[PDB]
Amino acid sequence: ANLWERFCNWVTSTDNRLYVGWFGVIMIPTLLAATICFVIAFIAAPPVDIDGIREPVSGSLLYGNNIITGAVVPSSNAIGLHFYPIWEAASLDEWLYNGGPYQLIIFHFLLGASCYMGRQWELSYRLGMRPWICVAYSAPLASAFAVFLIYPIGQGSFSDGMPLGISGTFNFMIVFQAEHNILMHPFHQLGVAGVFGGALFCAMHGSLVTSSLIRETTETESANYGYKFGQEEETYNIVAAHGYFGRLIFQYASFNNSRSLHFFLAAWPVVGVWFTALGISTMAFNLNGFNFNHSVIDAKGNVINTWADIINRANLGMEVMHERNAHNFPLDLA
Amino acid sequence: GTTGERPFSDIITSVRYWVIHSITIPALFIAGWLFVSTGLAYDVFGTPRPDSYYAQEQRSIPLVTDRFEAKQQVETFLEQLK
Amino acid sequence: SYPIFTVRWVAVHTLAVPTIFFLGAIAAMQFIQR
Amino acid sequence: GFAWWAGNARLINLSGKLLGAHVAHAGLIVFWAGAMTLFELAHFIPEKPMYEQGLILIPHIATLGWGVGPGGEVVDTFPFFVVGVVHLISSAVLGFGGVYHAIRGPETLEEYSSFFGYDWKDKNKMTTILGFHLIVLGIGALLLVAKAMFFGGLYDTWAPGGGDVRVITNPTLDPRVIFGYLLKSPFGGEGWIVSVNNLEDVVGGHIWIGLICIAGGIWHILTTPFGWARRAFIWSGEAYLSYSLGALSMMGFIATCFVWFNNTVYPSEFYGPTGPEASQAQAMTFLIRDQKLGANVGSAQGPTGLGKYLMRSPTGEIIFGGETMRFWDFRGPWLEPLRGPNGLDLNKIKNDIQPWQERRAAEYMTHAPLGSLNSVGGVATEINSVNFVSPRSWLATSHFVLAFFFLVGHLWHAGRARAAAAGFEKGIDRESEPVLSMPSLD
Amino acid sequence: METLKITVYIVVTFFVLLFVFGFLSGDPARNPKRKD
Amino acid sequence: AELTPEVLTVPLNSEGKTITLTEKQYLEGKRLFQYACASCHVGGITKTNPSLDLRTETLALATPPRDNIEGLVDYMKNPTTYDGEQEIAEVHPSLRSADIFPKMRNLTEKDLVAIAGHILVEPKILGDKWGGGKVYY
Amino acid sequence: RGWFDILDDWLKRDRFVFVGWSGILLFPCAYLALGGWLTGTTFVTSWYTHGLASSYLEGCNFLTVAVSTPANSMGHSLLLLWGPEAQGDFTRWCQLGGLWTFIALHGAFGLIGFMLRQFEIARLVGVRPYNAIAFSAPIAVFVSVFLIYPLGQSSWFFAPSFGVAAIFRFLLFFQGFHNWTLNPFHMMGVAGVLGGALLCAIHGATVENTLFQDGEGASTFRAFNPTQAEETYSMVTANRFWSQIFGIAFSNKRWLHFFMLFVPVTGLWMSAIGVVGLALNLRSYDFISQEIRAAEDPEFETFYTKNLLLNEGIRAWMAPQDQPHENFVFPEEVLPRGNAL
Ligand code: CLA
Ligand code: CLA
Ligand code: CLA
Ligand code: CLA
Ligand SMILES: C=Cc1c(C)c2cc3nc(c4c5[nH]c(cc6nc(cc1[nH]2)C(C)=C6CC)c(C)c5C(=O)[C@@H]4C(=O)OC)[C@@H](CCC(=O)OC/C=C(\C)CCC[C@H](C)CCC[C@H](C)CCCC(C)C)[C@@H]3C
Ligand SMILES: CC1=C(/C=C/C(C)=C/C=C/C(C)=C/C=C/C=C(C)/C=C/C=C(C)/C=C/C2=C(C)CCCC2(C)C)C(C)(C)CCC1
Ligand SMILES: CC1=C(/C=C/C(C)=C/C=C/C(C)=C/C=C/C=C(C)/C=C/C=C(C)/C=C/C2=C(C)CCCC2(C)C)C(C)(C)CCC1
Ligand code: OEY
Ligand SMILES: [Cl-]
Ligand SMILES: [Cl-]
Ligand SMILES: [Fe+2]
Repeated sequence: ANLWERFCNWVTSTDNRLYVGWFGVIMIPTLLAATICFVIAFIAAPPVDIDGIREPVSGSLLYGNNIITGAVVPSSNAIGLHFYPIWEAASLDEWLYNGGPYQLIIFHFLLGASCYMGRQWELSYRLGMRPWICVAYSAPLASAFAVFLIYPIGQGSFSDGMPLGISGTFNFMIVFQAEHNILMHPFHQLGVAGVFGGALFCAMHGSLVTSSLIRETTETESANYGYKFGQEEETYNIVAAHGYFGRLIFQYASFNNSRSLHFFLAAWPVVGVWFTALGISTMAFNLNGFNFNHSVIDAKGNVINTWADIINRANLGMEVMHERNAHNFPLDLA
Repeated sequence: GTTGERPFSDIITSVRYWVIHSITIPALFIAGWLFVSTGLAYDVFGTPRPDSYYAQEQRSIPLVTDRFEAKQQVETFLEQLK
Repeated sequence: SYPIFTVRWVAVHTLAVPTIFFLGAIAAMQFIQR
Repeated sequence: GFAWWAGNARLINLSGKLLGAHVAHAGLIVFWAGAMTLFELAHFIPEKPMYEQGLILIPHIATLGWGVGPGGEVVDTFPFFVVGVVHLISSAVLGFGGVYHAIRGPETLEEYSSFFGYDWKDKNKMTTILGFHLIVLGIGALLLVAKAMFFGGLYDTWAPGGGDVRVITNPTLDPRVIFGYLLKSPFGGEGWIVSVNNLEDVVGGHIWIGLICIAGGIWHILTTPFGWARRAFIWSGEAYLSYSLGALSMMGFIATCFVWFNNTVYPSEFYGPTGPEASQAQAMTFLIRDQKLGANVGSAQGPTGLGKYLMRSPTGEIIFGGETMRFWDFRGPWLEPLRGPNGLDLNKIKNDIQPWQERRAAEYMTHAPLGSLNSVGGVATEINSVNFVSPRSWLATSHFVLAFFFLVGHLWHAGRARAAAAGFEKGIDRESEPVLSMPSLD
Repeated sequence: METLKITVYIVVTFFVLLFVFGFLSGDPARNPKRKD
Repeated sequence: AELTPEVLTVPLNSEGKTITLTEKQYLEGKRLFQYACASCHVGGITKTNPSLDLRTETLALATPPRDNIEGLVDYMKNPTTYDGEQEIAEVHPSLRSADIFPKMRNLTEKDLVAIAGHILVEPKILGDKWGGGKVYY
Repeated sequence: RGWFDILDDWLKRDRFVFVGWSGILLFPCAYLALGGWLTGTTFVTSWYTHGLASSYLEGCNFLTVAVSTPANSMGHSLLLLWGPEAQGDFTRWCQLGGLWTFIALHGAFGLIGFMLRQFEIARLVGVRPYNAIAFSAPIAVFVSVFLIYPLGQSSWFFAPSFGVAAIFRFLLFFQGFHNWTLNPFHMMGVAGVLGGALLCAIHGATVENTLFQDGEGASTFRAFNPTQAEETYSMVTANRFWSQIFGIAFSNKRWLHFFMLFVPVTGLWMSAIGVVGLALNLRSYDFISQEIRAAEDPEFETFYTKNLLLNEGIRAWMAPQDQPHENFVFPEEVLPRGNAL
């Protein structure tokens, strides 16, 4: 009942509409800082010399962008991996030109989202729950760390981190393909299997449970009113659902254990997205997708093109055009 | 929860199963091998051998460029090798 | 007292028999030289 | 109550079987270190740089000063053989003790002997085991000092004359230098402990850590946890594993950045150039080539208006131009002769570049750490021909992956330890659901 | 800028300190079942 | 198409005499070129001075002419600038400089002929792709 | 009880692999589409349609083999084995690209068969037919990408080829030529797919971490009985969790699982529509306001303009080898290139 124990008791209270927690104490300010800076920059930041060549890129709405083309632009290549807080700039004018706001946003964000993950652990403990939802969220969290931190570190500049904008995202992923052939990388291929398969199993699960709802309503009511929040009885018939899906394929390709079914739902996209985050994270150190360029040749030695050579042609058009003013020498090594 | 067929676990741990299938499995493998090692696969499907993508002094693809004369075009390219 | 030949039997060999053949064909291929 | 797929969890409270699990697994590590080294030696061709050969263990031994002489040239491969054989041999002994303790020895130890037996909840016994292992680690760190000072030294890429095996006679003991590294920023031009650029600091830091670990080892033998620690922690075997999992994850991330940026304790001679190094070497290569043709590299304005060859960093230093501007924090023995107080010195550039510097830059530009998964060297658009992936990429990527999964493992086991300790890791008691005893939020 | 640098230093130290001491204030015991 | 003796026939010297490599020699030369040369000359270009390629027409205009076995074998022992005005053994792999370029240490006289032959044959198979760079990948 | 009913009886017997009347359509078409893919990827070239190797027999690996599309000169021919192009010759049929139409057309009737199977089994077993409904999204994607798209273009040549890297090429073709990332119908499909994967993971995790303790073992899987009436996890505790973590939470388990049907299914339906537009080169390629400003003001630059330079790169560098029938000859001097590279 001393001042400190009372603060502790409110921080960790399960009666707060939004749970705060000790992780929340770091999460709330870092997320407010990132959010406010992002919004203000997206609307009004002046143009930013992303690639260090005094060729500024306009990112914000007031400087001629729409929602699709707008971005908060990565910080200057002249800065590389150096720390560029506001108080290191001679003026905000300078900080704005060199892309200062990007660093402020991505650092406060990566911190607050890390604490978001731990906040998910923390409230699970306060509620008497099992603990591993945060493990599920480490797959998206790791993917954001990969594109905003790991890839910058390996290539040596935050100017090659992912821009905070729709079209800037597409620019980042085109340049990535040109330089790493992410499409021919198996960890990206496993990401596609994770997100395609997770979309599949979402639709499967949702259609199978919806298919086996027990009749509780009339045809004038939404069927959803046949379930009441916190009723003890299940609302669908899993054995009917199993009896349908097992005949659609065969018996043993259908789950009859709801626990292993939902574990499977959790694990497939989580693991696929760990791998694709690990793909970005290892292409950061330039271990790139398979290279089958000119791998097939004929008895004389002529090259026989495959589809990989055709991929290579497109990759080359992407390479030679990107950052078209920023290279003075013939190899783009970072 | 069975429909009356014999269980797989019972079939593949069975002596009779493996007496039949220690013959059939390697025989089909050997068939498949011969299909390629003899050359038949090339002639059946029309797939160029490593020496017959191009004529000796030729670096032009023999692309089909006609819909109803395509069959004959391919034949003409093939004879530009003999 | 099981049957040997079933609809199941057929679906299995419809897949398994061409598989082994194709695997043999593709094994042979690793020894082709230009 | 564990399934076959969580079967090693059945060992938590069998101290004798769990001991065999650990010792057998240490056998596997030593085995790998031995077999791998002998594999690398059988394949080693000394005329080729190590980094064209796919070698990761031979470079670790060379870096300790065995088998090499000036400039990194391999002089004697026998120390490589010895290191491999002895590791290989010793895995048999670890293997023998581990399988004996896992299959045949006492399932539990605490009845056989109160010294080797332990309960995870015994905070005194646990800190004593920790204390022993700290003393051991301290000895290990001092063996590196022994080697550097009293048994032949270490390879020094910064030595005069192209690098050489040098004896460390004056290790840095000044704590403002040693601990000043720990307080350096991890961002660019600082680089935290990854920026260590000389062997005196490397050796003196290990003096410190050896003493600190022995000191702390003795401390934890002699004490038990204070009550503030008793209240902050979960005291269980899975909780202890989870603490170590976070530690190894942290360490794997640090090692990733170490092998990617550091060219002192990972000599480029052995490991290939760093990304930054190779990119700097390209700009050097074409500065040399163009100046020989008559270009005044200092006054050449490039397309953007920035210098084509040379420009300024944001704090004024003269640095290489083009996209490598980002890598100007790079420092390397082939480049430093050209640096003056304001950065690259135009008079040294015009007058004092040597053929060995031309060679080295050309070599490192053409061995930049880029390559495909199937080991085609270069940018992703390059044709097949060069079979090459930098040891730095192999070491960086692998250890990023392992560090990531061990932080996942940390979170897994920390959350389960917490929940098992409070008694709800198998789920919610239907008859005592906490949320049903709380007021609703609205 | 120095005023600002100082402010931010103070603000971060404050919230980090709250974090560390919060978790040292018997956090294992703050759960609905077994408290210790 | 195949690796016929006509494509394996290359100029031996400037007198016009010719030598007909074997397939064994051509493949040996290709492997040796990869071992010792490709890190800079992949595909017949030159990564550290792209103005000079291994195209036949370029070698023809070098002083000492290098579009023949002899000129190439001499180049591998005592490389010169393109006009022959200066020896560059110190910045270019060669037998003269195998102390500083150790991959040249274990190359025999016959290995030199095989490397030389591969370089002269390859543009006959690949045309413009050889020495052409990425436009032609 | 005549012959039709006796056959109905037999088609609908409970066996390891249910057949049904839909089986008559499904089983030959699925088997032929799958076998045509495996046959062509093991044995058949693309040398005469595309100038490419595309089979294991030729040296390709799993990533680069394909069943490639017919030559552009075939137009939209059905390429029937007995048609006027192959004229019964199997070998020429393969070399002209006949296996592409073979696989696409049998695949299409295969999907119809599969969806009729879903209807058939649902009617027999007594469940509502929402799995059939959800499968409409895969069908829409297939017919819009593999049939409508090439039917509004010049030929089958420009449909996706059935291979891993061939599909990678198709993705890149769409960026350079259609600027397909900019298309709002794709963007909605992206949100439907990534939206589904999130739903999949978040729902699985939630169930697994709100389980009731229904046995004593550390393996919580054993404590479920498929005939138990009781829910196996606490919707109430799950609801509290997410309300306090995220602000909002599901409270209706029927809505929750309907939403999981709805999200990915709508995403795919939306992407299909955009691809129908691209059948006609009806692209979301440009923003006009951006182009007017940029033409006038050489200092105006956005991520939008930067990406069109990349597109232009892709087009000129890939077109001659990707469209061999056009005989594009681009001298070195006309290729767009930034500095040095
Ligand atoms: C020092 C490291 C360490 C140690 C000692 C343990 C110990 C333990 N873990 Mg933890 N774990 C770790 C790291 C560690 N873990 C990491 C890094 C992760 C993240 C991936 C996890 C994730 C994890 C989960 C999810 C679970 C455990 C569980 C357990 C317990 C049972 C494990 C078991 O029987 O596995 C038996 C071993 C297997 C089933 C083999 C796994 C095979 C792996 C996945 C494939 C690796 C292949 C490799 C990449 C190479 C591919 C090439 C190919 C030729 C094979 C045990 C106490 C269980 C638990 O909570 O118990 C309380 C449990 O459910 N662990
Ligand atoms: C480094 C890997 C590792 C290690 C060291 C262990 C170690 C152990 N496991 Mg785990 N486990 C592992 C991986 C590992 N496991 C994986 C990957 C899985 C997934 C399948 C499991 C699943 C699992 C289960 C389900 C169980 C264990 C159990 C055990 C313990 C008793 C096993 C026993 O009675 O063996 C009996 C086995 C034999 C007698 C067969 C022969 C074994 C020998 C040692 C083969 C190797 C010989 C080697 C070549 C010898 C060289 C000799 C030389 C040294 C002289 C033992 C300490 C058991 C346990 O916890 O007991 C309470 C248990 O139930 N494990
Ligand atoms: C850390 C690993 C470890 C641990 C904790 C133990 C612990 C134990 N072992 Mg096992 N053991 C180990 C490794 C380990 N052993 C190995 C590697 C082997 C294979 C050689 C064996 C083989 C073994 C057998 C055959 C038996 C035991 C037994 C015992 C028990 C009594 C030991 C005793 O009184 O010796 C006290 C101390 C000594 C006898 C002197 C040891 C002096 C050592 C060898 C010198 C120090 C080594 C050095 C620090 C590191 C290696 C150097 C290298 C780096 C070059 C005890 C529970 C006994 C048991 O359980 O019976 C029921 C038993 O019969 N152990
Ligand atoms: C493997 C190494 C290891 C391990 C596991 C432990 C474990 C433990 N020690 Mg020991 N210790 C060690 C080595 C180790 N020690 C060594 C080498 C020394 C000698 C210097 C000591 C000296 C020591 C003392 C003096 C005390 C302990 C105590 C304890 C207990 C509480 C620890 C705690 O709360 O830390 C958690 C850490 C904090 C609460 C402080 C946070 C501040 C750190 C530095 C923040 C840095 C974070 C940052 C991201 C890291 C980057 C680097 C940074 C320096 C810039 C615990 C059992 C306590 C105890 O109960 O003694 C019996 C105690 O009072 N230890
Ligand atoms: C690449 C992604 C992808 C694949 C591979 C895939 C695959 C599948 N989805 C199915 C179902 C579903 N998919 C659904 C939603 C989704 N499906 C999605 C994405 C995919 N779905 C997405 C994103 C969603 C969310 C909306 C639902 C709701 C279902 C089901 O109910 C059903 C199922 O049972 O799930 C388990 C199965 C239908 C089986 C069948 O028709 O057998 C018969 C096979 C036939 C008729 C042959 C088709 C031949 C095709 C069209 C052409 C030939 C292709 C070659 C053989 C292969 C070429 C490969 C190269 C291109 C690389 C099958 C496992
Ligand atoms: C428990 C267990 C387990 C584990 C196990 C282990 C892990 C073991 C290990 C063990 C070990 C770890 C082993 C080792 C061994 C080794 C040895 C036995 C060696 C030998 C050597 C030699 C003989 C050598 C020789 C030589 C020389 C000397 C010289 C050079 C050459 C040569 C190489 C020849 C498992 C999982 C299975 C399962 C369950 C139970
Ligand atoms: C087309 C045609 C036809 C038909 C055909 C058919 C129907 C076929 C079939 C075929 C088939 C039916 C084939 C198969 C093949 C297969 C294969 C080739 C397989 C392979 C596989 C593998 C390789 C695997 C492996 C693996 C991995 C990799 C990992 C994991 C493990 C495993 C094992 C899974 C006809 C006559 C009408 C005529 C016209 C044309
Ligand atoms: O790829 Mn191409 O490489 Ca990684 O840097 Mn060099 O160029 Mn530039 O700045 Mn962003 O992008
Ligand atoms: Cl760009
Ligand atoms: Cl550059
Ligand atoms: Fe569900």
